[PDB]
Amino acid sequence: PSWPQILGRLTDNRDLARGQAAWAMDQIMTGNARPAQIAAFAVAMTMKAPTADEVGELAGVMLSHAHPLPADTVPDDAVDVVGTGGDGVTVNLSTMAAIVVAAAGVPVVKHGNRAASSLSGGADTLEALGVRIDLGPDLVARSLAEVGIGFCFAPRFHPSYRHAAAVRREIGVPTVFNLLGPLTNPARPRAGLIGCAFADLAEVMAGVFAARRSSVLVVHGDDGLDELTTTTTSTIWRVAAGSVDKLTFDPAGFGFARAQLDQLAGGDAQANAAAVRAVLGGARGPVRDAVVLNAAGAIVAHAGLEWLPAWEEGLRRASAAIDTGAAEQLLARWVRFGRQ
Amino acid sequence: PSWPQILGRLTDNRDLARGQAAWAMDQIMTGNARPAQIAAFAVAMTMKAPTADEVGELAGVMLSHAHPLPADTVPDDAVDVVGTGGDGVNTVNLSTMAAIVVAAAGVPVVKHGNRAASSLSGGADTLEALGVRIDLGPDLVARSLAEVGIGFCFAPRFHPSYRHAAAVRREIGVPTVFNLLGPLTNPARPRAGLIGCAFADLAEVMAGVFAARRSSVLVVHGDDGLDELTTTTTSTIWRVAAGSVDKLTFDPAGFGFARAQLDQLAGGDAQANAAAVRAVLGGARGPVRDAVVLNAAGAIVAHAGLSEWLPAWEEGLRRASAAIDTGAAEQLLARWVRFGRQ
Ligand SMILES: Cc1ccc(C(=O)O)c(Nc2c(C)cccc2S(C)(=O)=O)c1
Ligand SMILES: O=P(O)(O)OC[C@H]1O[C@H](OP(=O)(O)OP(=O)(O)O)[C@H](O)[C@@H]1O
Ligand SMILES: O=P(O)(O)OC[C@H]1O[C@H](OP(=O)(O)OP(=O)(O)O)[C@H](O)[C@@H]1O
Ligand SMILES: [Mg+2]
Ligand SMILES: [Mg+2]
Ligand SMILES: [Mg+2]
Ligand SMILES: [Mg+2]
Repeated sequence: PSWPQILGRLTDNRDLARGQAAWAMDQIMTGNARPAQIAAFAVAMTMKAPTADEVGELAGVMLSHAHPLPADTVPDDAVDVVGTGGDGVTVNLSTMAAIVVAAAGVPVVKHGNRAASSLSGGADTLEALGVRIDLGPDLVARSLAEVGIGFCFAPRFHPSYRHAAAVRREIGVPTVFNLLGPLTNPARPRAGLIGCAFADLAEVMAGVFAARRSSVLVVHGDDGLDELTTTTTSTIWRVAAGSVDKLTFDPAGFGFARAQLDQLAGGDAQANAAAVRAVLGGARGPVRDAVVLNAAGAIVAHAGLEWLPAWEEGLRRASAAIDTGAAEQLLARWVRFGRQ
Repeated sequence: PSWPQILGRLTDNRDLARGQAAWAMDQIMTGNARPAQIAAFAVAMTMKAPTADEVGELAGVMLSHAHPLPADTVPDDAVDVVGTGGDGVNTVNLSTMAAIVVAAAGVPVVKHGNRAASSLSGGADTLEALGVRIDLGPDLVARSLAEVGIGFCFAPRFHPSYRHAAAVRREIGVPTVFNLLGPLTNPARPRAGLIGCAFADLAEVMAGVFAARRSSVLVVHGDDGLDELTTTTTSTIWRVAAGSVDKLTFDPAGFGFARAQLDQLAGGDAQANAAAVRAVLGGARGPVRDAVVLNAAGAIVAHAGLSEWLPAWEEGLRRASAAIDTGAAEQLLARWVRFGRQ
């Protein structure tokens, strides 16, 4: 195996052989790959049109180098709530959804990161709320048990990935690496709500989760958002029993009104943090509807471990988690945990 | 203009706008591009399938940064003989040998060259072994061409700013659009030449660049895989003339050449390849001679195109053969070596 071999096969518009993608990623995750080599592989992989197997191999190598949590500290039915990002458009729907879902009794372990293209990101907003994001495996495990939620800071759990992260910021363009985020949660939850900004690559991610036999809903808003949108219909690749099925989704059937895309606008960590306190404070509006919708999506995924009645219960549990104030309190206990 | 803009448009598989490829190359040449950005741009440009316009812009930027030769020192009918390389076949240095023969036939040759990348010995390496001084500067290369009839432009001496792209090319290994630039960026800027291309899908692109320059060039690719006019089989020739390109297929059998085996054209290190040159110029008959005479003749046909197809090849094959048989080629090499030590 070598760089000329692998890179040459891609430029010829051919799919890689089994195991070649793994080799390339291991060279990167061990510091035996110069930036030039990293960039060439990332671009070539993207333009060739990657397969589920190829992307699956990349994520597998990252997890094998990642810091794991202590044995038997992660529940069997833990869920993730995270997106690829890079939609170009907003408030932190995934982070807000995560708090609600956790408060509803579903164990959540988020694997997030700072912003890359947006004015603010998930981890950035959590830091602005006083949450300690840079905790080690032992403490993340304690947090999950004592609070009901844990946050895995990618740079701390994937320290060997820093070389690849540097190259990404230099080339600046979206690549296959932009898909690896949701696919490399070090806690390894078996369920989650996974957003994808790239419509022509969502089916691929769904394939990767299908191989792991996970219960996941890969979602893409017809308006382009990497979330379950309320401004129009959405596409959903439901993953269950290792089987993917493509379906169109419309929340208007449940009773959600249509919203404009500007009504879901956001800003910096300070402004987005305020949007979190507002929604968790019980404020109604288009932002709330987006959070409840996504939170329900994560609960439907959790249940996958009927279709319509699952959404009804999901929407019901999500709303109640907010209105009782359980979501607001859970956040407070999350902060106090870090200070102790 | 920015890297995200350019790289984004290429990954979406769209052709660039005017000046974008040019902006990209200038950033690389001025040392303002990160190695990762250089690699991303090279690979993206290749997989999209580049156009004659785009490849043309890159070569234009390189030539603008290159060291020029003095004014009115290069004949208007000077020719080049050089290939992309990277054919993956370790052969004797046919372009270099052919270049000497063409020069000896009375056609001024100014050769763009460099050391080997994948092979054991490149043109520059072999010339060094023969005692030829390749490290000459602009003023001295012009003298050589005038006094000897041939001059050698060593790429890194004339293209010092290309060094950033050079280091990246070696780190990634895979061939890209950058592999096409060498034959396209001869600093003497000859209006004719025989250009070898190892990549069949890109040969038509190189011909488009020369056509835009209104040059008389034969872009050649052996159907066996060589970046030369081969003797083992037919060869695909993109005939560039009058701003137009015409794809043709050349068959040496039509001119009484014998089919050879590729192993007969094999080479080795610098010391070995140097000896191979002395053999052919010495008048040794065989498959290597036939290859050199054909490529030499090809360059003469391109030269005549600056002003009939079959009749031109006939005349071309006469002058190439005669250039060796009279010993002019052997004499020109020796005088070339003496010039360096003087
Ligand atoms: C100054 C210069 C200009 C051009 C080239 C080239 O490869 O064409 C070049 N390559 C090169 C050379 C000759 C020697 C050593 C290292 C390199 S590198 C690390 O740059 O590839 C150096
Ligand atoms: O456009 P970007 O610059 O790439 O930002 C998108 C953010 O969303 C992703 O995580 P996550 O979905 O969990 O954050 P979210 O709450 O905003 O959705 C990603 O980690 C980014 O932080
Ligand atoms: O190492 P490679 O990448 O495989 O290329 C072999 C040689 O051919 C090219 O020039 P040129 O055609 O002028 O030299 P030549 O006489 O051998 O043909 C290149 O500059 C190398 O010197
Ligand atoms: Mg998200
Ligand atoms: Mg999003
Ligand atoms: Mg050659
Ligand atoms: Mg060659």
